[PDB]
Amino acid sequence: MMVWTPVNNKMFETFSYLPPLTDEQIAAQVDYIVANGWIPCLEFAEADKAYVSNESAIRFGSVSCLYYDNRYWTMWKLPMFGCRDPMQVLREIVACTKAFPDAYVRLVAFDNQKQVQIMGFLVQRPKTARDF
Amino acid sequence: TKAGAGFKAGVKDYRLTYYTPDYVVRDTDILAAFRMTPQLGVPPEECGAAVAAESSTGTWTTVWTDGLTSLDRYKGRCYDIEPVPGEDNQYIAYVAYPIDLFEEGSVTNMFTSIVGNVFGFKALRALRLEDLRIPPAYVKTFVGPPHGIQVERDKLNKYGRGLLGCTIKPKLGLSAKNYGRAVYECLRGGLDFTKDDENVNSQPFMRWRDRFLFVAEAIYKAQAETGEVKGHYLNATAGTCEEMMKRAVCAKELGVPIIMHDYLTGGFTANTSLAIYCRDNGLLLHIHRAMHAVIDRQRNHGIHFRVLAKALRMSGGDHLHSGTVVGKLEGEREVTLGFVDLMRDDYVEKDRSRGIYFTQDWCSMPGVMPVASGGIHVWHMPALVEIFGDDACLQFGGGTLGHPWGNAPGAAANRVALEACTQARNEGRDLAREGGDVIRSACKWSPELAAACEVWKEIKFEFDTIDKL
Amino acid sequence: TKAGAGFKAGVKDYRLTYYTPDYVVRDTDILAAFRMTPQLGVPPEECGAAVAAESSTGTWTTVWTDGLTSLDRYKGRCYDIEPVPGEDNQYIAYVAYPIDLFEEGSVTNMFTSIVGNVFGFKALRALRLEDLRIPPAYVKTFVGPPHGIQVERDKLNKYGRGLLGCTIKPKLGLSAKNYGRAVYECLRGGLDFTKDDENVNSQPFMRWRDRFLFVAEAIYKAQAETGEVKGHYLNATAGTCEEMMKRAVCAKELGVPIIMHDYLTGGFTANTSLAIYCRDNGLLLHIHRAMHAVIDRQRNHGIHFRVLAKALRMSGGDHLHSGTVVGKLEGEREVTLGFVDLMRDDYVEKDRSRGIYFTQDWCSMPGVMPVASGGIHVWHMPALVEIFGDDACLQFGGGTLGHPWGNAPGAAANRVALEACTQARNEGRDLAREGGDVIRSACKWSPELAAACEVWKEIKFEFDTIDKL
Amino acid sequence: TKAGAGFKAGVKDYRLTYYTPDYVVRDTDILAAFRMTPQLGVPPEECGAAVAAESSTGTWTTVWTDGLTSLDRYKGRCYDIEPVPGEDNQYIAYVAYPIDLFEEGSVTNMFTSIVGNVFGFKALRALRLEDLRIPPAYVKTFVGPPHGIQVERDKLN
Amino acid sequence: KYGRGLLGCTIKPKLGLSAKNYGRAVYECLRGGLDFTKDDENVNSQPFMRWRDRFLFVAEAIYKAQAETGEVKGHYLNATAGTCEEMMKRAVCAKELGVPIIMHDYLTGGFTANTSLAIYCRDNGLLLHIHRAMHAVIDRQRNHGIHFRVLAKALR
Amino acid sequence: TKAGAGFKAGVKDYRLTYYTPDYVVRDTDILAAFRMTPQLGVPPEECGAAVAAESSTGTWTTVWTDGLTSLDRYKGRCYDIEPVPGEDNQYIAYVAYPIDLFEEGSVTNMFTSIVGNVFGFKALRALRLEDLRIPPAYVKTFVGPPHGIQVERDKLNKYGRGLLGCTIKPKLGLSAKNYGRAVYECLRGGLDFTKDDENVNSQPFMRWRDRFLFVAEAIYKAQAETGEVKGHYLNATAGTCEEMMKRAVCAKELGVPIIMHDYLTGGFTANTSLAIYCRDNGLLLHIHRAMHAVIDRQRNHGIHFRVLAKALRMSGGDHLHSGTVVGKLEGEREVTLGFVDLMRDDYVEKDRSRGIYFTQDWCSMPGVMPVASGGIHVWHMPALVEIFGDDACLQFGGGTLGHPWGNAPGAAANRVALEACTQARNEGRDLAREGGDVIRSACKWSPELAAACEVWKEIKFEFDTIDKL
Repeated sequence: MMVWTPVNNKMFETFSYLPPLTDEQIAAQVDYIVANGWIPCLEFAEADKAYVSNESAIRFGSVSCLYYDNRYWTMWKLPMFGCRDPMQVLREIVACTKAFPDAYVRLVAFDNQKQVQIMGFLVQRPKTARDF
Repeated sequence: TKAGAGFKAGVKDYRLTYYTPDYVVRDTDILAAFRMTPQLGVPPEECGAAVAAESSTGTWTTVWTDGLTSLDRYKGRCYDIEPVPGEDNQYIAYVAYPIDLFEEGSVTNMFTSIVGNVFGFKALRALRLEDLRIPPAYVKTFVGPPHGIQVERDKLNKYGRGLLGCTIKPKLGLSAKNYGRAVYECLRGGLDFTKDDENVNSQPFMRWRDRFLFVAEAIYKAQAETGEVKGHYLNATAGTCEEMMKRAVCAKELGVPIIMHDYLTGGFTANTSLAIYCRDNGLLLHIHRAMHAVIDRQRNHGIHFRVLAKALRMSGGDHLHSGTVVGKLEGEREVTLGFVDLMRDDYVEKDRSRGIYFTQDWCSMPGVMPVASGGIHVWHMPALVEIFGDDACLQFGGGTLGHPWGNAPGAAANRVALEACTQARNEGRDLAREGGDVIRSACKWSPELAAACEVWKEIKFEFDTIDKL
Repeated sequence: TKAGAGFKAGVKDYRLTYYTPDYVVRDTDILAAFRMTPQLGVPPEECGAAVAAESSTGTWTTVWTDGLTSLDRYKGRCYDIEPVPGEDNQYIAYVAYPIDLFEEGSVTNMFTSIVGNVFGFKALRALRLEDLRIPPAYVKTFVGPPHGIQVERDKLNKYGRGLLGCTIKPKLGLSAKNYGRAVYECLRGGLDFTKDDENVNSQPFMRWRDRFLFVAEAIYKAQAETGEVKGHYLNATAGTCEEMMKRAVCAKELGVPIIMHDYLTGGFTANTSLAIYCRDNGLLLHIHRAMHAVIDRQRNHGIHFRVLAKALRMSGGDHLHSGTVVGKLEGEREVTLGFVDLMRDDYVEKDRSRGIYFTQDWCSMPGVMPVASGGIHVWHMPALVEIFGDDACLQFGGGTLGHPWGNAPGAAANRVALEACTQARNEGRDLAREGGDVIRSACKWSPELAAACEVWKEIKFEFDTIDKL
Repeated sequence: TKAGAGFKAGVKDYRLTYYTPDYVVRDTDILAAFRMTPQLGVPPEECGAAVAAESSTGTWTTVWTDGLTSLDRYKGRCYDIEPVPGEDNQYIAYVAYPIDLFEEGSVTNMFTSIVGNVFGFKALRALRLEDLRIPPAYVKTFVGPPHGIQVERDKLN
Repeated sequence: KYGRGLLGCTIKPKLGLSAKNYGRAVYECLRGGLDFTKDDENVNSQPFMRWRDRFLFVAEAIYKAQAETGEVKGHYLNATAGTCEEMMKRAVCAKELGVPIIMHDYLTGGFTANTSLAIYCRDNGLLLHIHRAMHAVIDRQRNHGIHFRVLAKALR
Repeated sequence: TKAGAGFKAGVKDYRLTYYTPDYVVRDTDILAAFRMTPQLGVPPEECGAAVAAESSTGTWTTVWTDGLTSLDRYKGRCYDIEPVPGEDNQYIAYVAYPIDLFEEGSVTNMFTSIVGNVFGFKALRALRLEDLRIPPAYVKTFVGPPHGIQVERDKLNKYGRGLLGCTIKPKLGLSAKNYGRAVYECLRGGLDFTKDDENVNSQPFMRWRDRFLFVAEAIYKAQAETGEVKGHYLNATAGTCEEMMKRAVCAKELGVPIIMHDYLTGGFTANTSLAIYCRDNGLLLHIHRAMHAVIDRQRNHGIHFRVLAKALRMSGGDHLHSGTVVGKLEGEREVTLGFVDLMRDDYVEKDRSRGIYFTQDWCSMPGVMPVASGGIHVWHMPALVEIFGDDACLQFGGGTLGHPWGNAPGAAANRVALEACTQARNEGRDLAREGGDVIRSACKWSPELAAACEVWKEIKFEFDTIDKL
């Protein structure tokens, strides 16, 4: 003990250092997160657009200057305003998953008191690379 | 008198000149609440009034020349005072000052007037500051946090669980490539943010400039090779303001995200100027704090935590340091939770059960984020998460640099424990009682956490409740 | 070890790793002497060693990665410690640090290392700093007084008696033409130097800039019409360092004589940068001091007068404030005389009867001049002159602006009393017993002093001997 | 709502969203008093509410995306209004804004928000500004007179 | 790009929109079809949100809202301020990144402010969009003040 | 006298006023050891005392006006002196000065006082400087190396064998593209660092600016195409300080790694200011040295190697020049090894067998790296490695630009010999006798080294031992 290094695949942020969560675990945690007053949104990102970059610094004269790139996620049609049904979210995750094999799909939510967004579970795509 | 009074020689009774227990405050008035014990023989209203008189006007013999200034509505006023139940000679004094007496948002003038002049008197045995009313027109001429919690959440590009880190030790003198190796491995292992200490910044042989260049190589790859957003809090300490400005400007060239400074152990106006600069250059600013057994713990005899939290937020900072739990800073429920509430939240009235005697009106005041550090890891994560939630910015001192499998499995174990605790918290578990079994289950296959829990099998402390000043 | 130790997990006993009662110091070593009371159940050698360990290296779990740093001669060492006869749990701890651990002349790094980290611990009940050994290579990377006593004596163009003044009051809000009138009349009446308080400088309508223009108009004639060299100590206070620099630079344009600042109530590095600026611009710099009940008076629990005098002179100042006799700052014989001795003089060894535990080697360190202020006048001039001689810089607060015939006869009476005491002192009189009759003899025809001695006929106070904190 | 409202497609009546005749001001609130005559066919409470709505949020079709911002205590409010006893279609409107809506001590932002946006509308025949409540925290972040009357008296000698 | 009108949208709600929801709205509408979007006066700066950080979220969004679409597009920042020092600070920090076209209500603030900026814009080779406001108390003054043709001549 | 002595008209003997052989030095005192021969009829205590008197106070006839200054502990003192064994008229003088006499870290004041005034005297036949005691507080107000050996090892990113290079010749006039080709080829062949000479830098037609652009074009591929860290020492010489600063600042924009300057053949304060700038901009600085027959070789009449090494390090440099073996600079065992020890090392007390008469207090004094150049190659690599180890920075003059197969096989032969010697050193070989057979063993298949050993078949030289001044 102990060889530590992500082999062939990388650590895609929060909840990637633990074994993957199932849809039942995700739905139970969503139902709790909804109960606690957070508002979910379903979002997705291309594989080279979900992994942090600074290449765009080439266009700009003052860098690093807190600037970042390739961490922005695109929203799947609607945020969960009004209806909070987790099976609608699960069908939308499947529809998103069917639409993009090369892009990652993730859930995020916000606390409207300070209007702050939480980036949650789980980084997933049909072509998901090596398990740790 | 509004000016032009021919006062007879001597000193008039302070209870006949600076005491008004029927006073009606203005929205522009500055108020201060103090806990005091007079020397034996002096009436407490004579003492309270004398404190109000000396911090407003001052005298050692008054004649017609004291009639030259406009006194009327412009002089300080002592309001009704009360006894303290814990000690018979202790009283709470309440003093009002108008806006007319102070320069607008002037921190050394306010500090010298309110604390400097007041906390001196030889006929006063002990005096403790309990609260302050800062009117809106002085709050907004102050600047507050440059990039507070509702800014910092969108600026750091990540959030939804606590922010995981570690304090880099030994404090003495670690070589730049071995420091580069340790920082790289713990960030690549799963820490979000790492932190420097004062001696880690600069040493006789080694300049901050070159330590920073090893940080620059390390931070580029400690994002680039991991995908996840991470960084490192540079601590940036210095002897002169020219050196402070040089340290600022050379790191402006690289424009790194969040740094910290201990600058507010250096001086109040140094930190205020930096916060203005940080606002101007769009930074994020972490504020250090120390001197806990000579400032923060001034029992019945000076500074207290709630006034410290108000004073710290009324200079400003985006992150602010904050209990070590054990060792050198606070860890108590009746100390920390008020202190954090006064930093996190806006628009909330005064309450004597929370030791708040005054409300400073609120609305549009940024929040500021506590940074704890964090002397015990794995078994005290349940209580820490249940008490503080998604506050902190937890910079470990035992974790990471205490794991005999090295910095990456150390950081990975701390990261695994945070994610496992956050999964338990996401399921709504009864965390104080479930958390030991959550850790035992997590240890089945994270081997790194199993090693963390064999290595740290003697630490079980939670928090104490009652202040230990 | 110089590095390469494969330590097992845990925290090693500090008495076996940071305690060396056989150690002999180098000329480059920094030493500190502290008075301490541990929490009950804590060994004092564990506490002393733990303080030395935490200010050097620090640990909450040590493994092989703490073996990366070079420990050897580079780490802090706790020397042999002694009991105090004042209490059964009070001890004096002695801790040595090499030059290697701290950045060269770095005041926030030294302050944070020595005071910030150390004075926190929850297993420590109270800790007081008793002395410091500052080695010559850190004394000269410090800057000290820019224009201290051997410079200031030739720069002020006068000397041979004390320097006579007054503190301008009321503190509140005096309009510029009535302030101009009061300052002109008391300087033309006999005072050498007048002083502002923090609020006097700048108020909501009246800017420091316009107050300064009324000072310029008054000061030109308050030397020109009196022949004698005089001036006014401006105070100069500010909320931000940009405001401090603006205050400096606009008064560089008129290049005014001596000013003062509460900058060193603001912060150490602000004052250090200013002292360098004062060294650069050929100024003279007076240093203000306040917070006496929460800094200076910290009994067994923090800062003390001798360490304060060493710390104040190791940032620097040419004049420095100092006892009010009665009221807000000290007046005790066993407090003031040590404090002044550590400011005035050079090349002198340590003595336990004077509370000195360490000698900082001396030769070429300029002196710094105490400024007293001065709540009682006429009858206490004999004792003040007999105790302090031609030290001070005596700024009255009862005298001058307490005389019912106005600022000029007030100042004249204080000037007549200063010259009369100095003539008695020049005649080699038994001043402590003769001085009352010398003052009575003077009153025959100065009417101004006769009125001063009827108005102030009850103030006969001298000094108390033994400290009152 | 503090954010997250799934509004129906269209425009919702301003009198049910930006007009509150029982509102209680804060010490940090910015208020403006206006004398107005609506175009014929427009209710004066619709006009007051529309002025508060256009100076606060604005719309020309609202859907769920207007739910993205934190409306709650952060939006402008039209308080109770009164008739002018000199002309039948003239009214005095009272509009409150929280401190949250404007940049601190910013003269072109305050000017454009209060006068620029407001004094345009094709449904307004005439609109006159009658008074302003400037809260102390905006009065002191305004810079005001540099050397006013109590300074100028001593300065001119 | 030219051969048809320039397609855009005015960003609302005017109140106070948080930076990631603003970033999402701007990215999506530019990537969907728009050429240029515009901010209002309150969208530029708010107590909690600095123009400086709103600009940095615009920079991340605008780079990809050209790069991921393949078509030249941008966003009109509205630039508004309380003092001329604040106006110049707002100018100079966006000169560092030399972004394509912005707008200002500077000419609701003052005539000489806009004249000085137009010279600065000429010098730094930019492009300058000019705001207009106050239509009932300027433009609509029937027989008793300013009119549209004189306004167009004065503006040009 | 502390001041105020009315000395009688005339000259009092220096042996009765400036000679104190019982004196005990302070820790802050500056001490100097000199080897001297007086003119006939001048006592050596008169000469020592007169030197101390003229470097301290000076007189041509003393009267009461010399009484106007404070003399007491403030004047220079001549300590006990000893005979030189080599010559009947030679003596070693020891002279002490207090800290009070010289401005803090003032190099032209100290240089002019100690060397400038002293090394003039008509009645002194010859005077040679033998050692200096620089007290720690003057060592730390001096600036020393900008990026010393303990910084430079981690900054260059490569270490574990000597640093291989070559000195670029012909000095005349070589066109920039043929220079670019030669530099590229020798770096691609295996050199670590190349060096320019004074004429190579700038010529009437060819500007340093355009020579620098060919260095930039070459250097990008001379790292990029080889995968190994390498560079080129620009020499950067100039006629005015404005030109020196222009040469610095234009190459700061592209921030090239390591350069050198003969700035310290130009002027001491020019090099000191540049080293401060180099420290500020985080560079690395190589220092050139020349003038060996008129400075370094000054037999009994001036400068000597150990004082030169102390003086060079007390301005500072990161690398510093050092024997050519043959030709222009030293190659001797009793010259180089002391000189190198005084540059590399710290914390070592005085020994008369090593010519050390005075210890400057050590602890935190940056090291500085010897640069040899290096006229003879292949057969003298064993002896060089055996004498010096992994000091140097060996810049060849015969190697590379002496190989008739061109710059890449020249550099490759030197690189193969460096690695072969380092492998022999790693195997623990008896290198002085084994190295010849190691070179023969290497030659089987490196053809480049076989050609190197046919080309340089007559040079078998080691080093001479004794100083041949």
